[PDB]
Amino acid sequence: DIVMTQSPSSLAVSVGEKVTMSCRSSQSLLNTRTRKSYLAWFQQKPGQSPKMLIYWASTRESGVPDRFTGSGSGTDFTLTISSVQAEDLAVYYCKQSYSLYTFGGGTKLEIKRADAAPTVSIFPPSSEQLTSGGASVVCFLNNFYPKDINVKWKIDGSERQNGVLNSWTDQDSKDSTYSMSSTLTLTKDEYERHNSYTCEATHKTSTSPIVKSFNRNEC
Amino acid sequence: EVQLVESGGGLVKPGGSLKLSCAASGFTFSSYAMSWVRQSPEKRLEWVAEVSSDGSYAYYPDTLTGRFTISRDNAKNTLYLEMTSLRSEDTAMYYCASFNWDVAYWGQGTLVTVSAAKTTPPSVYPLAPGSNSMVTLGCLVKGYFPEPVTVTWNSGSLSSGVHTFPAVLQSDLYTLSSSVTVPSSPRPSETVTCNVAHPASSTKVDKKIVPRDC
Repeated sequence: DIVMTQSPSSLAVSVGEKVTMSCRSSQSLLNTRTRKSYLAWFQQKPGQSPKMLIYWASTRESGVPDRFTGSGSGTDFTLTISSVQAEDLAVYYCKQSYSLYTFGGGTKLEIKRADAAPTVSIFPPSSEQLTSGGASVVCFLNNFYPKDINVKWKIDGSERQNGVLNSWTDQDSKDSTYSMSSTLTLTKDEYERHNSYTCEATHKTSTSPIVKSFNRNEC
Repeated sequence: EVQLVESGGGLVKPGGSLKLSCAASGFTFSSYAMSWVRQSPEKRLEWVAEVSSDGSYAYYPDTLTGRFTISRDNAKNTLYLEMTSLRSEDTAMYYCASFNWDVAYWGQGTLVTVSAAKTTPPSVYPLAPGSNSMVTLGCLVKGYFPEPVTVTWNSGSLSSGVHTFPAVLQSDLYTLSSSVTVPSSPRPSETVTCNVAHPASSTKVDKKIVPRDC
């Protein structure tokens, strides 16, 4: 089989920037008689299946914005985006159809935007979850940039790093921001032995942390 | 519009066998060479097999040659993929793909989880306020296996202000969250409810967010 290779793994540009992505093949994909290179470019947005953008190295699929153009021939190909938009966020895989088929590792296109402070939210366990021996306190740090951030819990002024898991979403295709949930899971028991539950979020956005807490069912 | 709907996927024990199927529609399926492409959880795309328009020919990547078998039924207009000695590394989203420029299209894919773990439906918990301008509700979908789990709010009406975070594997069990924001005016005046779904367990559950207690 023919091996394809793509680098860099990532790429970050600001909306409107011109970006190029390289893809190389282990052997010529060129048809000597037609000068046609059997190389295609696939784009896959988060949650969606890959979609063919370009084929034959430089032939744009119908309906594909013209800011997308591919070049190269033989074993060296390039996919160019004249004015990267927010919706262009995705992984662009290159594939050869010269001999069977082979996908490249793909290059991730990330969007660079103006820094943004996350909107935090703290949620106490539902009565339902407790009614099974579970105490999960969730924290929602929504729509921020960059991705880097700090989230620590403080059970009664004390910091907790045990029993907590974080999850970041993919970058948004509209505002290009990030979101992340931090959950603290304690047993229905271990949860009642305390009353103060706080979520500390320290984003580069500000120097003063965003503290959202609650006292055991104070209500 | 053209349509490629694959099915038969799901959880399968290692060394096991599975027969993937794909329903073609919207085009003359029998006039095209169809392929099966798969995506690893690591997001790597891998071409697994292709069968000629008339089915008289099949092609596989040296590697997949043997455990994978592509076949088609032009009368039924469906594409098939037989996998044997299913290893863990064969865990991936399997797509039904058409590579011809005139009919370039891929299905939404069918997930295949090769693990010994067991199917456990999710537990849906509402994330209500606590104790403003906008209200951000949540919905904890915990303790399920395998993937995936689709979460929508108010029958999807509320598209967007929605954030469904990726799951986290803890003791052969996935758990994810999903936020959703609406002006403070709407809820609780107007109701908000998350519609969770877990295919592997055929679990369909709805959880309305109630203003806690008090």
